[PDB]
Amino acid sequence: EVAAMDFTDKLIISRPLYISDNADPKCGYCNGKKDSSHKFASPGWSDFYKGDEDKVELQSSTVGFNSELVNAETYDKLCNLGFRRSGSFMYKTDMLRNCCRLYTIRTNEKYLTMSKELKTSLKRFKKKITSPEFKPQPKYVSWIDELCDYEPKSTSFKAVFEPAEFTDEKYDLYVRYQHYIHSDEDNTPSQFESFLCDTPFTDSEITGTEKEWEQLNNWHNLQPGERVTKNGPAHECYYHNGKLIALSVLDFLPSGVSSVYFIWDPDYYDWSLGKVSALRELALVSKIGRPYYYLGYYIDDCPKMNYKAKFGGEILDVCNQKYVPLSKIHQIIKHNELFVGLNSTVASPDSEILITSDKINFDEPFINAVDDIYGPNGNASQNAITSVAKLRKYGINYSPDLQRSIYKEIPNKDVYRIPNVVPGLVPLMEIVSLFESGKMNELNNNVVLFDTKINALRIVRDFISEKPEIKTVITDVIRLIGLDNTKKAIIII
Ligand SMILES: [Zn+2]
Repeated sequence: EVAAMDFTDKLIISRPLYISDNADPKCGYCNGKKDSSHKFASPGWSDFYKGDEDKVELQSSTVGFNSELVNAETYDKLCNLGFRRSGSFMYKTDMLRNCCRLYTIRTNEKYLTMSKELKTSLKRFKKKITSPEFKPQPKYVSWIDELCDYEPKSTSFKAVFEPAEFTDEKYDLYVRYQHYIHSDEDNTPSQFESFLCDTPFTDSEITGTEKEWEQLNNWHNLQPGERVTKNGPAHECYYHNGKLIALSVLDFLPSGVSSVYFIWDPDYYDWSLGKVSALRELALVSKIGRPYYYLGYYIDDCPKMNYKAKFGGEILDVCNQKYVPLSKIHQIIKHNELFVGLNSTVASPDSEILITSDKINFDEPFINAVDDIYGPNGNASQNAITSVAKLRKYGINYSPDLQRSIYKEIPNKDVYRIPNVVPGLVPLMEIVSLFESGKMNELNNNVVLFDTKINALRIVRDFISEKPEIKTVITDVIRLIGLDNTKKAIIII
């Protein structure tokens, strides 16, 4: 006998897509409009195009895959690889080629600086919901403890955690909010359902139990060292005298909480709910004893996204697979640069950084090595073209990227084709090593396919003998999520 397939431990995904189009209009953050000093990924590319910035057509570019099943531990890993979910679609930008530089940001109460601005938003909230008879304690150790004292005592305000389920009330509020912010989307009931209610998580992570939701809704009273069992998606409903005035869509992960989406009643602009809800969610992360609050993507030059910097924290270096505090690099990403860290005591990189050895230490001095690796005279492309040829010998249908520039120039597409060189994907030279060391044989008896032809699941038994189209899809999944995660995948082909 062999153990039944355990779908509490599987990631079911479609084959990867690489979607690239003109940033005007595809990019909702910049609309393809950038100052020429923000237009490129590095000073080396800025200088390569100095004087002809107007002959590049910026592109908006995403790579990812649809998910039919993911558990919270696996989604946590994907967040910490630089992915985000949009409904059930797991994606990231191509940070080398995209118009805007999107960084994965995370923070917590240790990073947070309670500025006058943030303090004012909490003070207003307290005044909106708190009776004049409330008597505060003479001292609160943290602003979190102050909030956890008065908020549950309000007779007019109540926030409720519940499963992420459609209601007419929620949808009507979303329509009004999306119109107030000038969403250029349909915003039909089905779209709201797929975006913010239906998810690829396990049923236990979606539905939970009555005890789990009651425990979560008691969070204001959690004591030090106490924890909650909840993982997976949730809605937090904000009620003022029985009326829904805001809805927070959140994912509970082993390492903390991710903010999916926040909507509020435009008539409540004077409650500062955008800032208040972020502070409440930071307080929640602290009270449930988890380390990080994830606000999604940070774009230093987009006002709709750089508000996240006010809560502090650290930014993911996808090339090193480590976080660096925002305060240490903010000055060198202010012109939409891509950052690739390298300790100053380390020789100039001869290649893309190996996602295998001696990790970067951001507590030691470091520099941005982006142009050594990915600049117009960097080494990444030379190494990738040589790897493509070796990989073709294993039946991997990759083609070499031979163009001089990573940018689209005025002259004066296969959605299954990923570029040879993408920051944060496994470099092709490392993919070669996996084949040459036999580490790719770890896929045998582990990775599973859903063959749409025969309409059945099939465990892969001899990877190298699979058809090239199949081997190529699997290898692209490895580039995106790594070998260990792919070994727990069911890939739909
Ligand atoms: Zn953009």
